[PDB]
Amino acid sequence: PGSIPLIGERFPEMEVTTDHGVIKLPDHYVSQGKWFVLFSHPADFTPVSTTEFVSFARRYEDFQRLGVDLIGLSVDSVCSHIKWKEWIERHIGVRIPFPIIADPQGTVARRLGLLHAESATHTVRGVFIVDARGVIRTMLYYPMELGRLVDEILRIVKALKLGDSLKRAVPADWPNNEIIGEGLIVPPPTTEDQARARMESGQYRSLDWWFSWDTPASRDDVEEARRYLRRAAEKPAKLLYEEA
Amino acid sequence: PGSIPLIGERFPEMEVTTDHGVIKLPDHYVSQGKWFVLFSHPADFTPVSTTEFVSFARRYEDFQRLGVDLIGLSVDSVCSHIKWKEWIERHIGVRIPFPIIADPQGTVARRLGLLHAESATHTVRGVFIVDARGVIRTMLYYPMELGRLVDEILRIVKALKLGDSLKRAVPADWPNNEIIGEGLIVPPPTTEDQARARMESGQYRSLDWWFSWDTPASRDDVEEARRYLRRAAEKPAKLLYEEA
Amino acid sequence: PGSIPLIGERFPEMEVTTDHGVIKLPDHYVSQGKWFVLFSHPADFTPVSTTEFVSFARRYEDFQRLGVDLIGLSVDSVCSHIKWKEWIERHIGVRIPFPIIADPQGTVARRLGLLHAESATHTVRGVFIVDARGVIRTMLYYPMELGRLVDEILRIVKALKLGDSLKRAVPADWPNNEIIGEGLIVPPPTTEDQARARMESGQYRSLDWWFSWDTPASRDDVEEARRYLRRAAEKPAKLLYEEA
Amino acid sequence: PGSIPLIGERFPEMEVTTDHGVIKLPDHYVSQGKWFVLFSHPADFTPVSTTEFVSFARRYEDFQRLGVDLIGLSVDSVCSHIKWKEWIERHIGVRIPFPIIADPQGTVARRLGLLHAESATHTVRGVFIVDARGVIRTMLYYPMELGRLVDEILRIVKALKLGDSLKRAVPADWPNNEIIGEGLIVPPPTTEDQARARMESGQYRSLDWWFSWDTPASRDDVEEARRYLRRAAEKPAKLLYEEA
Amino acid sequence: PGSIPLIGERFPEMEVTTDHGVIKLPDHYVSQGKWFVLFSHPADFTPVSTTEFVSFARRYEDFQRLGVDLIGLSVDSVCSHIKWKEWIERHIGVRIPFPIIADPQGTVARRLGLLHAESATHTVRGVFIVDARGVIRTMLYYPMELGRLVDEILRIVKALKLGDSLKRAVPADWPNNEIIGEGLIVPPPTTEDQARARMESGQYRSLDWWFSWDTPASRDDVEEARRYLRRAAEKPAKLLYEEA
Amino acid sequence: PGSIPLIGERFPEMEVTTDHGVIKLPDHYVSQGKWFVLFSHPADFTPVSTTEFVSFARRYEDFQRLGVDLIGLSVDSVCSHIKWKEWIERHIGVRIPFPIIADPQGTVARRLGLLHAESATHTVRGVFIVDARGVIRTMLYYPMELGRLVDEILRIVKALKLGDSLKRAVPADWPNNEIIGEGLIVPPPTTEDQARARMESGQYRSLDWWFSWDTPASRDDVEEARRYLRRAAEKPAKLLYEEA
Amino acid sequence: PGSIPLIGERFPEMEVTTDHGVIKLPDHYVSQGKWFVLFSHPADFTPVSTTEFVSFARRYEDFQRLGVDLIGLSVDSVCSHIKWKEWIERHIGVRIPFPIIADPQGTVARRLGLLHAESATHTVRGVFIVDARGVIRTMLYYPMELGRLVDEILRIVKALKLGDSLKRAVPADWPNNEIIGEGLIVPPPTTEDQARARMESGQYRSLDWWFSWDTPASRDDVEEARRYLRRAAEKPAKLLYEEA
Ligand SMILES: CC(=O)c1ccc2ccccc2c1
Ligand SMILES: CC(=O)c1ccc2ccccc2c1
Ligand SMILES: CC(=O)c1ccc2ccccc2c1
Ligand SMILES: CC(=O)c1ccc2ccccc2c1
Ligand SMILES: CC(=O)c1ccc2ccccc2c1
Ligand SMILES: CC(=O)c1ccc2ccccc2c1
Ligand SMILES: CC(=O)c1ccc2ccccc2c1
Repeated sequence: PGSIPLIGERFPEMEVTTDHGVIKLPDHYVSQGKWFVLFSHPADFTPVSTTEFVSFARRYEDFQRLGVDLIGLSVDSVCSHIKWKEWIERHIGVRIPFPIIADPQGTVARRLGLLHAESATHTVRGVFIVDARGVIRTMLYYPMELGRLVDEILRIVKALKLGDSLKRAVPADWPNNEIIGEGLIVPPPTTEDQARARMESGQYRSLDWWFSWDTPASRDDVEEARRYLRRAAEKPAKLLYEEA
Repeated sequence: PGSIPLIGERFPEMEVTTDHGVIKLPDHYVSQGKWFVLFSHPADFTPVSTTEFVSFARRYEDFQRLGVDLIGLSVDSVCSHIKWKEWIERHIGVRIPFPIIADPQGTVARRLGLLHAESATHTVRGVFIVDARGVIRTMLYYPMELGRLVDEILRIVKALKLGDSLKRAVPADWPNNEIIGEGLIVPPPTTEDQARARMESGQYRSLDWWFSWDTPASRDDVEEARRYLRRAAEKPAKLLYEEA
Repeated sequence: PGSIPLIGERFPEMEVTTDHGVIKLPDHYVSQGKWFVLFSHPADFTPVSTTEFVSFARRYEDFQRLGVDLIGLSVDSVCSHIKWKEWIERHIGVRIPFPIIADPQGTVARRLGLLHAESATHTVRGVFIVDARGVIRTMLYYPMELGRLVDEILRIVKALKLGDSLKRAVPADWPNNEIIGEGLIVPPPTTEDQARARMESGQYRSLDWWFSWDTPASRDDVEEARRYLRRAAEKPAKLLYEEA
Repeated sequence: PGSIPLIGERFPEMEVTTDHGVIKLPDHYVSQGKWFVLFSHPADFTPVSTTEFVSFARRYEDFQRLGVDLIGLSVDSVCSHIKWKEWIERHIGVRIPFPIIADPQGTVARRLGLLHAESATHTVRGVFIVDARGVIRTMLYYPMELGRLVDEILRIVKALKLGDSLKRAVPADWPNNEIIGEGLIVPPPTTEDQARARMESGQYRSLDWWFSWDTPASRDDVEEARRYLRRAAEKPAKLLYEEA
Repeated sequence: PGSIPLIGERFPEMEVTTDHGVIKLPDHYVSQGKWFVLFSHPADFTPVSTTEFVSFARRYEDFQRLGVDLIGLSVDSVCSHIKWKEWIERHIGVRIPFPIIADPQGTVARRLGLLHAESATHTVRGVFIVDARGVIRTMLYYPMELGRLVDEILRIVKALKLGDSLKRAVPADWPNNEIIGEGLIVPPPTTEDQARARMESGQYRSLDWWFSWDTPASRDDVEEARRYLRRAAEKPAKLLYEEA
Repeated sequence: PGSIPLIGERFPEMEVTTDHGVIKLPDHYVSQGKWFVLFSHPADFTPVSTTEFVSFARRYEDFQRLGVDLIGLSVDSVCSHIKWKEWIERHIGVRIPFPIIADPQGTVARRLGLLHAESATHTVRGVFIVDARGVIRTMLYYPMELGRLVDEILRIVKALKLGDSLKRAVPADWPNNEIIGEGLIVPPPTTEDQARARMESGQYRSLDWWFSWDTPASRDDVEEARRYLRRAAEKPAKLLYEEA
Repeated sequence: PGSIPLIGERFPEMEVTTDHGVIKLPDHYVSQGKWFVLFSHPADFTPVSTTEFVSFARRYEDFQRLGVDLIGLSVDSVCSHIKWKEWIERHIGVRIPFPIIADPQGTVARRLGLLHAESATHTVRGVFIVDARGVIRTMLYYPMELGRLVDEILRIVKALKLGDSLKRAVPADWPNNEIIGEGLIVPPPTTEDQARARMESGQYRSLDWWFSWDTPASRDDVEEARRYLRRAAEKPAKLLYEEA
């Protein structure tokens, strides 16, 4: 069994050695007003890991649009990271522009609970989504044998940033929720007086005093988020292996 | 500042009280050859949680077709669970056919690391995907303010089952991987002799001795996986709040 | 076994979440010059608990006359508390006006020793009677299977406030004591000189130097206390189940 | 700062010295197939305590008829116990037929949590109701300044024996509950399947699937319990101090 | 076994509850320049203990002339103490004028090692002779079955007070020592130089350098002490049980 | 500070070295059906200690009549014991016939609590009265400055053996008790049934059910006990310092 | 085993009770510029111990001439010490002029490791040779059965004082060493340079760079030490038992 930092906590204060140099987490991103997604992979020159790095690199523009930086993590050293990045550029034609943490003694990995029973020595496929205040907002642990759906990582940061700016909770499968579609949920009342006040308001569509929603998201916000999902659902036009 | 069970561990032995009665995890499901998705929600009669239960309930037959059972969890008691289910059936027209664990002293929540800094008293939106051997395969921690993408939970269980069956690793964004499309990855060589023998046998398409793949997934398996992501990407024709 | 606060101790300082808001105990009631009865029930949408909530609600005016506020407690959450109150108002015609604490991790339950061996997860039927100084004056532990006699809780607070205001101890079964009727007892001498001064004085009816009494309670005080017990002994005029 | 034994626990094994001899609790009463009420008082030759011993002795036949015995407890020694009983018989005309525990080192007091903050040295007015299996069923803690309502101890024991024999829970204020009067509650369903089958049985009057009741108590058992509360409510015809 | 305070130690600082009120030991006596005898008995309304209280009461003036107060101790409460004193004055015609400590939790009993193996719950017949500086000078432990010789307690305090004021040690059986009669012992030399100087002074009757004595006690001092032993030896003219 | 063994406990098993040889306590005396008085003195060739050794020696026949052996104790060695015994025989004309324990490391002294605050290195004037079963019956602690009353030690053993043989308790100042003279007390009733049975038989003189006595002692028992006290009270015929 | 103070350590600070009064070691002797020989014996009025005391007493002037005081030690008390000195003066005709420590709880014994397996209760024949700075210079432990050679104790202090004043080491059997006779050894070089600088000087007789000596002791110094050994070797002309 293992130990983790938690949703709602500040990302633990640490210096990390990356292939772009030493950076301090979370302060390096906080000071820039930037969210970051820190993710891990078992080892360099591994095939599922390579496909994830290519997926992330291809979506890099979508992340920069949301004010989100990316940072990778494996127990491999900076030299392996750089040779691996060179290999991907040369054989796949995709430059990886974001840093990768070298975690040789698994100092960062043990702090983030990235070592699971599947490997004593290599991190699983962890994801920490950290907001511009350096707070952990979402944590995912995918295994060695299964690649992530990177479009879901985009949907999560887009939905979270929306939730924060409009003061709303996001329904299941947004923006295609099967009850309220692209509707966003008003935080429910926490007192009986508040409940009564809302159900006399008439200000929101309601199924009950605890279930109110409106549609305050721009058409652009809704279609941006839906575009992530359509990309994930779409059979690719040209497979990159053909031209490699 | 919390501790979780880990991918590759057995789901911890525990007797739990559900609105369907008392069961032993993971035995109850192992003895049936079933996988199970244990997920949690903060409290009954909450709006994001309600949208997630309807979402799971609409996908119930998809889960059942894969041999996956569902079981929810909150700190609310069985009588609340049943009253909440009655409300959903009555007001939304959707029956919740799967059990919900009652965890009032947070005994299960603490074992599974479901209590994060966002609330000392209520569980975040955890997901534990457990195979028919009772082994944790994947763990997701979504926060109070953000509903899950239930189609990604279907893609995860479908891809892991395919990977176990076909002895393959699954590329990022499968079945729409940008490098190899619906291709599955051969576990890479672990020795130099194996590396040489792989590259000499010419038995698979390859970018290097560590990156080989084939297309062994049935057309039905691929299309079922694409169907989950197409549903995720499409706005439903009619929203359930309209006939509510 | 387990642990409890004790008669004569200050109610433990604690912030609690109720369906009326967050309040500090006992400060919230001290600061209003009010006694409070804190009571617990196992779970929302339980029948004995429902009968007790209705009994307390019917007696709300009687507690208000004594400057006593009511606060309930169960491990269920506030949304369950509010839905349960709405069910009682709709189906029995009785509005519950007093707050209910939500104690999902049993934090308040353990502090007040409300978790007995009958249930690891749900509180028994505890009663804490607390005066306007925040001092615990009386504690009752009724089990899952037995509802409380709420008229005895009225008699307890009425007789305690009478004792406080007249400097008197209250005999068994007051105001219908089989020795002295509605009489109240003078605190006995604690020294041989006090015992002699008392037997020389002739100020009180006495059976001995340690058993003196008088009748300093108003007929209003006596008859109000007797009314509580006559209501407990009275077959009700119309059963609330009929009116539904 | 105190530690109590708990409802549902076996009364703790102990040898006690009484003014009737040495006995083992709860074995002495279990062996006779008896329930017992253990109750405490601060000291011999105290006036509220005397009024309570007289109340219990007056009700002794009522306890005996229920298969219930009484045992007292203070920190005073056996010779003081016998002198006090003699004083009560001589001066009030009432024989105390049941034993009193002598607990001079507070060993029994500390085991049962009978030392509260009102007195470091002297027991409050504790009540332990123990069944014929030796299991604690109810616990009451009255203070120094307030006598018990002994008719409520009779109602507690009668209602418990009825609930145990009829497999029913007992409503608030039974047998005068304002919702169902002298009706007794069917323990609610613990599963959705039990809840459907119960609603579909039409076997019982119901307000909901979790609130069902019938009237299986004999007229005699109901009238026995109403008798206790009528005695509590009525001013005695003559007071024992008058003929003293 | 068990522990005790020791000769030469200060009587331990403690607040005690007596039938005359609350007092601090040893300060209450120290502040008056009075010695005290603290003594204990197992329980009120015991026959040997009654004989000893009557013996002490008969000797009260004799103690008073030495500037020695008396204070008793049992584990019974002050109300038992006062009832017992009343019984002695009524039935034996003797008033007990000195306080008795009430020690119901054995707090004082455990501090002074008065709980011996004869009873786990009741003090043996302890005696603590404490001077006006609050220092324990002598300790006696009589058992349950054997009354004290109170005249020996007077001889101890008289002999100690003479030893103190005349700077002398007191021989065996003083004032009727078989070797030197009413003589008192010069404390022996502690050096060879002191030993030679004592023997070269011829100031004292001596049997050796270590055994010197004189007769510095007044005739009044010696006769007071002979009177205590005379009274112990002579049968009383009139037994008190005659006119019961 | 300070620990001791206790009345009612077996004298602690120990081998001691005496000026008569090595002996096991208490087995050496138990084996012969003898009681023993163990007493201590600070040091050999001390004046008060010398007077007490002569007092005990003069009373040796009186101890032997009762079946009681004497054994002394100090921290001085065997050779010093024998040289001190010789000095007493030579200078006072009195043989000391009983053994003295040598306790140079304070092994026996620490076990019996004979090291009080008056001296860290020398034993106070302890007295342990041990019966033929090896049970400690009475313990006295006299200080450095005050010699014992040896006649009181005879009266204690006599009165104890009499209590044991006649199944009686011994009143204060026996056999010159101011209430009942040479009467011995019947151990009081411990139950109400025994108290009633006693007060009915009229078998004894009674002041109450707890205070019964008779006069079962032989005139020899009474007069031998009084003779010890008359000896304590009598001015000696000729002082032993005279013939020296 | 056991535990000692060591050569080169300061003698442990302690206040000891002697037959000359209380003194502080080593301060009492350091403050006078005097060495001291502390020596132990098992018990007073033992024959080997007596012979050793007479041997020291005969050599008292030889010790004084060196500025060496003597002090004995047994577990016996000061009164025994003084009586034993009286016996020696009267029966042997020898005065013991030096103090003896009284150590009845073995406090000093345990500190100086004087309690060996030969006796748990009495010291062996310890010798502590302490210089005028309070430093332990030599330690001898003779057993119960073997008296010391007191002339070797004189030889040790004389040779140490010569070594100290002349900056020399003392050869085996000095002043009759078989290699260098009354020669004293120059402390050897501790470095290569010093070794060379020694052999380059003709300053001293040498067998090697590490074995240099001269004859710096005065004839009187040598003759003093020879006289101690000549006394050791010679049978005394008159044995003290004869004129005793
Ligand atoms: C090439 C490389 O990754 C690397 C990184 C850190 C090192 C630290 C110490 C020594 C060699 C290293 C090589
Ligand atoms: C109705 C309900 O949720 C429930 C669940 C568990 C319980 C355990 C003990 C007592 C009452 C309970 C009620
Ligand atoms: C609706 C409800 O009972 C409730 C109360 C408190 C909560 C705190 C955090 C998250 C959800 C909550 C739901
Ligand atoms: C009758 C009474 O109070 C009593 C009971 C037991 C005892 C045991 C030992 C000594 C005295 C006792 C007195
Ligand atoms: C008079 C008496 O024994 C007494 C002493 C202390 C008490 C403390 C609390 C309650 C009653 C008490 C009675
Ligand atoms: C003479 C004396 O007191 C004595 C007694 C016993 C001993 C045992 C061991 C060593 C010395 C002893 C001296
Ligand atoms: C006479 C003697 O050696 C001696 C030594 C020390 C003492 C300490 C306390 C009491 C008496 C003592 C006698």
